[PDB]
Amino acid sequence: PAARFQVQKHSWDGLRSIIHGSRKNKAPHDFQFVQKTDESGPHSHRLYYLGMPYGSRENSLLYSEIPKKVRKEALLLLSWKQMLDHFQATPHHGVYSREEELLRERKRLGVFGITSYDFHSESGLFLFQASNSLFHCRDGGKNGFMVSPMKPLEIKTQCSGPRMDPKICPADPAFFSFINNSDLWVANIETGEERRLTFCHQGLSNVLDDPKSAGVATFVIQEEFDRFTGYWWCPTASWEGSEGLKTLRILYEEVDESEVEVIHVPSPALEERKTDSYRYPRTGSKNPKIALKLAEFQTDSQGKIVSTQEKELVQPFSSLFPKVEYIARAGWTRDGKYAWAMFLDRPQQWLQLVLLPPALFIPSTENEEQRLASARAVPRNVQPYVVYEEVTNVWINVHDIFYPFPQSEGEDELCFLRANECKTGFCHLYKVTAVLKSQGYDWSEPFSPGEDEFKCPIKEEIALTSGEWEVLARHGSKIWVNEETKLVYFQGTKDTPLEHHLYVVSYEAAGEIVRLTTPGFSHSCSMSQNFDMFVSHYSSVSTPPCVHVYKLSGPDDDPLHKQPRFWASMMEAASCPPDYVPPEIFHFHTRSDVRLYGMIYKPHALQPGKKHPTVLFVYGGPQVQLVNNSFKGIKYLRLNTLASLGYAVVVIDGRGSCQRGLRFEGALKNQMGQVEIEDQVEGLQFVAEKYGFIDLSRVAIHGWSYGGFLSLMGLIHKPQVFKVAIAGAPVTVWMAYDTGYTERYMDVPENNQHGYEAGSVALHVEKLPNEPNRLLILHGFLDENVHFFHTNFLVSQLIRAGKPYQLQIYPNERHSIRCPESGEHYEVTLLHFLQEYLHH
Amino acid sequence: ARFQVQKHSWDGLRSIIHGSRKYSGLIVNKAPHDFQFVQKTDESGPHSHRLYYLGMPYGSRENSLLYSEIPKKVRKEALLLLSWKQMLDHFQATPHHGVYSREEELLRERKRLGVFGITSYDFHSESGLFLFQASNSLFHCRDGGKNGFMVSPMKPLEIKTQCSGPRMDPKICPADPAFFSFINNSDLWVANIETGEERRLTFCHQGLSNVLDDPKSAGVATFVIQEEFDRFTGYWWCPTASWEGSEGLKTLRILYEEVDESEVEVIHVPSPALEERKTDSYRYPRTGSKNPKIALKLAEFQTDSQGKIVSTQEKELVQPFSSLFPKVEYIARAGWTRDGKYAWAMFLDRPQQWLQLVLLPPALFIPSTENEEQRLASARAVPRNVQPYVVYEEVTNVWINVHDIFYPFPQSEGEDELCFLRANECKTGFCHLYKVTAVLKSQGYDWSEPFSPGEDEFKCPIKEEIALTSGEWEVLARHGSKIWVNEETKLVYFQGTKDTPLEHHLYVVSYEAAGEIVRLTTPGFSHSCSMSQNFDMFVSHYSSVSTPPCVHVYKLSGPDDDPLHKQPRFWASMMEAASCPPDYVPPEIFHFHTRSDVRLYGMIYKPHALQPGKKHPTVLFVYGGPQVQLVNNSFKGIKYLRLNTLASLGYAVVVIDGRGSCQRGLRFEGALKNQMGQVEIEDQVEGLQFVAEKYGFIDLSRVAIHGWSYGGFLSLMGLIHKPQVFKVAIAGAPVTVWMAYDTGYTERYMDVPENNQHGYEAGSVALHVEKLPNEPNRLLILHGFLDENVHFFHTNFLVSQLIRAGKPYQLQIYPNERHSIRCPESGEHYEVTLLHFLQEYLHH
Ligand SMILES: [Cl-]
Ligand SMILES: [Cl-]
Ligand SMILES: [Cl-]
Ligand SMILES: [Cl-]
Ligand SMILES: [Cl-]
Ligand SMILES: [Cl-]
Ligand SMILES: [Cl-]
Ligand code: NA
Ligand code: NA
Repeated sequence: PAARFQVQKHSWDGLRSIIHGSRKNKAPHDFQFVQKTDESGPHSHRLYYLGMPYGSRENSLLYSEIPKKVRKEALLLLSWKQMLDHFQATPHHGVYSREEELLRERKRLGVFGITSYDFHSESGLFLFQASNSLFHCRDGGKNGFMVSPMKPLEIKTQCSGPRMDPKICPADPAFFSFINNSDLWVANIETGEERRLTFCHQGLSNVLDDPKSAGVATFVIQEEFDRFTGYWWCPTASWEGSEGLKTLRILYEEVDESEVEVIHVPSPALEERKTDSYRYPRTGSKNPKIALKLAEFQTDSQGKIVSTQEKELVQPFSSLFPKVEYIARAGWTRDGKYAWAMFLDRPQQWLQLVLLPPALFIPSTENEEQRLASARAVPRNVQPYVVYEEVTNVWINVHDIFYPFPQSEGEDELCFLRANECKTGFCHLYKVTAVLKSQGYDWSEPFSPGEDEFKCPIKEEIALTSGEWEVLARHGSKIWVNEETKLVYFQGTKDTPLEHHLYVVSYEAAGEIVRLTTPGFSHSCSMSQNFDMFVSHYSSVSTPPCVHVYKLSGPDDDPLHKQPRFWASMMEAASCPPDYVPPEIFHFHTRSDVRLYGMIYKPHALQPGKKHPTVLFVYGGPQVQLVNNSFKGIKYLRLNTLASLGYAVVVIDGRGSCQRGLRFEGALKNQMGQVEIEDQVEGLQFVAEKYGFIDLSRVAIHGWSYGGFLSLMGLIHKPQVFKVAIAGAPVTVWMAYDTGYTERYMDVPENNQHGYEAGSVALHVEKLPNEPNRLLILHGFLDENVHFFHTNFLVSQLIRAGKPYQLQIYPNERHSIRCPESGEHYEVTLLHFLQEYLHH
Repeated sequence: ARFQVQKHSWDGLRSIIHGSRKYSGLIVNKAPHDFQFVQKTDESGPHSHRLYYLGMPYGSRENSLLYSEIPKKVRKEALLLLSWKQMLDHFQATPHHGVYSREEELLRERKRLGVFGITSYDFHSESGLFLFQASNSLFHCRDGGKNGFMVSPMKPLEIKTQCSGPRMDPKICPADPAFFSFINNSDLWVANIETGEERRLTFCHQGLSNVLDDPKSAGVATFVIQEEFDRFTGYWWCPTASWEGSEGLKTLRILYEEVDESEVEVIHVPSPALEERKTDSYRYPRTGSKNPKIALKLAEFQTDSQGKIVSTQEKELVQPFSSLFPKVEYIARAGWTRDGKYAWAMFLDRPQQWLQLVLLPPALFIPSTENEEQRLASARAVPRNVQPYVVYEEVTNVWINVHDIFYPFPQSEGEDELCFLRANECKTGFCHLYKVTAVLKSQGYDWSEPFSPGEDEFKCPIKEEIALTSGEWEVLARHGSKIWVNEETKLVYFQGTKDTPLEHHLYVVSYEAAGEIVRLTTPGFSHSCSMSQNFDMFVSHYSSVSTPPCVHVYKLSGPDDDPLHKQPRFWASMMEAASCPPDYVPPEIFHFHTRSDVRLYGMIYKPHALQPGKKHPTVLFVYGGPQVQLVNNSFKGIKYLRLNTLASLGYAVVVIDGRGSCQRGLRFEGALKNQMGQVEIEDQVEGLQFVAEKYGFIDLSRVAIHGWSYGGFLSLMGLIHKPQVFKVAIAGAPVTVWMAYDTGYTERYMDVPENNQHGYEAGSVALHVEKLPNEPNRLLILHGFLDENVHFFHTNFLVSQLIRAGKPYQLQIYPNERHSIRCPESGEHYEVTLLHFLQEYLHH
């Protein structure tokens, strides 16, 4: 038969040398296209973005000039121009305030420097956080275009502590907003006047007695709903009152975390031996009490803030919308006529999109007579409108795509584009027309509306897309709508679940879908609001990422068939290193006839007739797809390093993984751990049969977070398949994880005792090996996501069951290893564990 | 020539450890303790005494209040086993599931209490009142005195309260047992046990929502005082009543320490309810940082003839504590003279090289007030001849060990001197008893004038100082050791190491005509003794390396004209020794002289069934820090059974008491001053090499070093400084950075960081990780996650440094353990882990 390949044994310092030698940049992102309006000049656009070029040590604000003409037989590489002159945005040592540090963790930001900016195109104002403060600069508009970097200007404050989530006022760019000490503020950038708008935070010495915030996304909203803001500027000014003062409006979420459980997580300054306190809603326990409110302020001709007002719903949020647990998203119609919100129930099986006219909000007051007078003055024809409802027996994934069209005068309907997955089980674009008919309400007379009370008739609902593929509507994916040509641009998996592509379809006469991106790569695209050009950041399994600029070209009478003409490069693909070998993608059909995709890192310098020790690298949880046609060598270089030593590395996207529709991910509903391990084992056995170089007697299972959970599930349920498990930051008891994630997939513990018990690996330690050196646990001590508690509880159970274990801690790490020295130590530790204990 | 230990499966090692403990032949904490002898008052009856104590009898799961009857006569050639009687009828003292309040749990950690149930009681002999904590509350019962002696167990009576939260540190008022005191929410309270009336005396704690804005306490010993000075109370009853009110009222007095922890650094340690994922906050003074601000104050209250608490007063020193005593960092001890004429305190400076014993008359304390006019009136009224008296001062270039022995003789009226007994170590370098006479004369102070004390302010002339004991041995004066003084016979009973540093013995000497010292305990055992307050009998709790502990009652017998030569006569047993278990082989004690000619003691556990010409893998078991002696002639099998288990598998186990260890005088422990880590490893290696040469069965190529706390520190120091000597180290709860340990301990032995940068740097193993092995499987770190003494931070920081230096390590954590492993499942897992690590990695 086949010989068994033996990986070379190295000393510990030899393994350090291999890892250090193996490790012998952020592409342009967050694009703004600005048209240049001068016929004589050679540039059509300035393109603004964030990037870290090769010579730089941080992410900063950059621009490139897009030429009117390019040579056909020559590749233009655009110069990256610095907006900021010798400006360090990173604070000392890359040590952020706790507020900025935790936001960077929630957003998975690793790069130092400016990681976001707000831009007002008409004025050319840029507003961003830098150096523990707020800075601005101006380019374009009336001031003209810079040709060398400028010093940004610090915005002075009398506020104590961080100014978070800064945004420019759309209607009047003299104003911006920020959060300070859990309240919403505004300031005039020109005069330096600041004004507090909300008064939720009392500033009590005992923070636990001070549980309200305004304008803030709480922990579960940031970690599990991908929402990082709790306030939304009205895009328009209004002129109520006889004095002729200008009113500016902000919709905001007020939260009360009083009933939310408090946990303590060690702080990164280890020598201080202290914790930070978190309102951490564990599954089955209380989420924050929430409401939408309206903050208003008035300004005079000189830009002086004359007055401020908190307004609340004329009847309480909890009375109007009694089954709402979460606000997923909110915003405004472009005319400011309606605020809107996306509401979820606690089971996350029911979503409503609701219009809220500003007239439904009345001034907050302690005076009962004034409050009742305000309520009585709300016009009878003012109400919430539920313009869309999504219901499922699986779960609602929050999709970010909701595009309301402008209404005509006297028109009692709203037309909108909506991404909807629950209708067919695949996320698709629909054009929806809702009828807005006033029932007539006496808002001074309290009532208990049911769920259907404010429901709008649907006049029309047109599928713009259909089939067994997805429109991408999550984690930064969006649509772009050209109302002149009646085209919607979107990203999707129509060509293959392995590649993201840009497409265009008519929303007027839904028919042909045109693909605008190059097949054989996975694309991340940014479209000009003038629909004249777009950027694609793309890669393949074999080819490092590039960033290319395309001009949409051809007859204006045929907009659907505009050519994406390659125009210029912002970044050419790095050379594939000679010691990097891309993984190979495969697919197979399970015994139940489900198609699964996988990847295999073949042992380097592979010889026929030899079976190699194998690492099954697993994530396996919802909302992630590990296997796709994109470059893996930046994020997963360590898997190439394993293959270079003679390990085979296998990755399987089993049922529960994403980009395959709701029914595919729905397989794990209420039974997390169970179908995932069956698919991992079927995949491993398929790879062994097809490729013939897998030694099934020497398989390690390794993953982080959900992957750490499945590594332990593998050793517990399939101890004859998996010789060793290496479990990083594992979930070991689902009852210790949060509401937003755990309840979506598993229900509350009281409703799914069997599934919680079967899925909690710390309750099955009696099934873990009674042999030493089969189990290595790794965990960041500062982890605020999968708490170090999960590992501590697992260890407590291992001691009680009389089981051996190996443990490594990363004292200075949260949920991921960010420090290069700790990353190398982790990789050396893994190589050592495999060389000693995966071998017989 | 090289012995190989038999390799076992993990489950094989579990079976060996489980069998070793289940079938140990020994039982933990079976010894009765906290003895009170009461004479019986019936001439016809068969008993001379009732003996009260705490114990856990064979058919019980907890410590309760017990008694035994001491008979008037015993048969000479017959062994009386005293019947243990329950005082309390079917009473569970342990709270539900053995889960104590955070306050009681941490006090049990500071006191090293493992047993469940009643762990202490206060007793008032004249009334026969017992006062104790049980079941998250306060209970009492009465026996003897006016009530009579019970013949069967009684129900204890709960003391009702309207207080919120625990009533801690309860004490009976000595002058009037109708009254008792307790601490509630960091303030001093008193109550009438007969009427149920309660009264708050101190108003330090505001009860603010933010506890960090509420930093004052009264009557409480803070963290460093409990952990490093062995003091668990911050208040002291005046033993006498006074009648100075013009209304027929009786005044009772309590001296108390007020603390302000405002400037003390706050740290967070995880709570034992792991599932709550929370921490408790500690005012933890790290070395070099602020200790609490302290003052002695006086609480007074008046009672009427009905026992009603009529009025209370907080009084403070007429000049601030900080003005009168500007070099005082710590109050080590306090109390009163037996007549109540003076409060006294033992004061330490921050370097802990200067101790003062100071008398404070109650007239030096005036009413606390915000009214400046009333304060000045009070200060002007303090008599000119009222002052502090420094009656004794101890100064050293090493450090002051706090000795608990201070016995003031009551003064005569108009006598301007104080005679007292005092244990003093700094005078000769050995702890000895002195009879001292100080002269108490005032030249006068205007206490209304601002005060700046000179050198020798308040210092008393010493008229006489008689050494009652002397030599190169110690009177035991710490950690429970005390003297007993018979003022009728002029004899002082004490414990010491006069016969050998390997055994504690009971002795007696005259304080009148200091001369012959008589030994009352049997040589060849180490004794822990309790003397009757009538000096007619004593209890000895004793053992040897070969014989498990017993508890015996002795009668002191012979002519009343020759009290110094009263003979100890065996009377009865409270607990016979278990047999030495047959698979337990006692260690052998040896001594050797270092190359510097210092005598060191050690012990060896020989490999079981030793064959000649065989060299065995060896475990050096190490503590090596101050205040501990591992090597003495007492039974080690209850605490150190695991060392017998290692020897039964064929490991040699070596223990060395190196320089820095205790019971050898101040110079011997003083060798590690400002250089912790340095001399300790040299002595461990000299001992290991001595044992290898003398016994011939030590394989010096296969030596593991293992210890806990200071021993974990030295295990790492061994692997860093002597990597050719120590093949592997197992470091439990190690101190890895001295800058993270506390003021009381670290500054005593090492000074502050800013004064000893070189010593702190050299002694902090986490700053020398580049010297730890670049080979895997030579270092195992173990730590309790909940450790509030040696914080888990020490291990976390060591790991952080190991990662930065690219070093391998193995780690085990005990998520549910503080500084010691208390859970049997965790103890077994620890022992299995150690056996597996030695079998795989100490072998080639
Ligand atoms: Cl966060
Ligand atoms: Cl095979
Ligand atoms: Cl199996
Ligand atoms: Cl098993
Ligand atoms: Cl004797
Ligand atoms: Cl080395
Ligand atoms: Cl134990
Ligand atoms: Na999906
Ligand atoms: Na000593």
